[PDB]
Amino acid sequence: MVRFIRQEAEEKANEISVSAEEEFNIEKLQLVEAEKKKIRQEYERK
Amino acid sequence: GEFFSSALTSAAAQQKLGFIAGLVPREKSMSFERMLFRATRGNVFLRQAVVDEPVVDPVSGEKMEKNVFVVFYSGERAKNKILKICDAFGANRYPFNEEFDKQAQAISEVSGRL
Amino acid sequence: HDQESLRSSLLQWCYTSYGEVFSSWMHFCAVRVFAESILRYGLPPSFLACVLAPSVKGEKKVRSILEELCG
Amino acid sequence: ASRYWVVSLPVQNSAASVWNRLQEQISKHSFDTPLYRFNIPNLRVGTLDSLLALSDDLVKSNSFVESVSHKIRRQIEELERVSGIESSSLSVDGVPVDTYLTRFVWDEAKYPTMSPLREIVDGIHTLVAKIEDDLKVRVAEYNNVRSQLNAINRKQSGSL
Amino acid sequence: LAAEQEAQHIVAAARNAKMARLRQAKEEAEREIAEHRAQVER
Repeated sequence: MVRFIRQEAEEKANEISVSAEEEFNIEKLQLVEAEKKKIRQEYERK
Repeated sequence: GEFFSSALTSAAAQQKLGFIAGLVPREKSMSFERMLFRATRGNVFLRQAVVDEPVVDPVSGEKMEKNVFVVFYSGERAKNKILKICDAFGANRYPFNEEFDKQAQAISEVSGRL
Repeated sequence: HDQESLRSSLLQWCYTSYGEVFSSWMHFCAVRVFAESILRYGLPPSFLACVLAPSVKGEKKVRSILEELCG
Repeated sequence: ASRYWVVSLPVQNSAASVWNRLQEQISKHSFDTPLYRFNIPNLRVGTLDSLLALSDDLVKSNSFVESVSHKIRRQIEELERVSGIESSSLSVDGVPVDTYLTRFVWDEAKYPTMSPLREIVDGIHTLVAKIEDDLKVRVAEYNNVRSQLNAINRKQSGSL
Repeated sequence: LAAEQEAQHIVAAARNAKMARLRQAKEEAEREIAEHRAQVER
């Protein structure tokens, strides 16, 4: 009854947190790509 | 407020849930158990009165065996049917605060206003 | 002749679609088993009911046996 | 045809002599009851709100199943030439009525996703709706053929 | 009850601590960017 509801709530929270962490990692990869691009631009300017 | 110590203990013994505060007449015992089996599913706990005194209707002072009760809803999806069941009960239903002291104070204030 | 063939060949495809619909109904019954399990037991799907087309006496005997969980 | 006739009992509420006796060795053998079943649980189940939503949608699922059954029993049989598909030919989930009703193997990846069934049930319902739409298209084609039937030959045989 | 404790701060704690994983991702992103910048400058 309530224990099964407890497992579902924890499982949903765990999956959501993992998905958010993966999305943050992807966003970080995009951020480092943008930083590398701007570093290349400034190096070319120099 | 009486259920704040009775229904809470019943839920603790039986154990996110909704509040099914409201009313259920003395003749609503069958509908509370035989009916609404899909929503309640037998895992919920409830505390109900036996209409010890004739409770006046929300818009009528004639009163009847309109016992008031507070239960737990098995989520919003089940609370949708729980609200319909409570409306079908048609007793003196009014939500109250979760705290026992706050519910008792609200009852006293409503009685004084009456 | 074309109408008869459609009732015999195109409607043969209709009968095949009816068999596919029977498969879909079997899947629906499988889902309903877990639905009943969730309704009258814990969340995880686990059922011990049965599906058939018995006589009145057999259904009455099954109901007498299962009266511990009567509706 | 025949509407739904499945019993309702969870794993903890088996009506047989034993909890695992529902499949076989039950008292139903003495009464010659054709009841049979086999477990096939999904990967995971939804929450209490998800369970209530699935229970609510079960009414629509049953209505769609009844519509499909009525279409299959009416359109095919009325043509007087489409009812040749027997139980083995119309086997549910690849198994005849003897074995299809004795197991829930239809819960594999064909109609559902072998996953939390909260949306898999809706997906399987949509697939069944598509199948019923194909059956209705076939019925409409049969109706147009019957319109092609009873053609100009329905008039008099000449000199009339 | 048990269900109330399950729906209590137990899950919100992880929901807020996901910010720690986000901060770790930002930190590793900054470290990688700094390493690349140092390499290209060299």
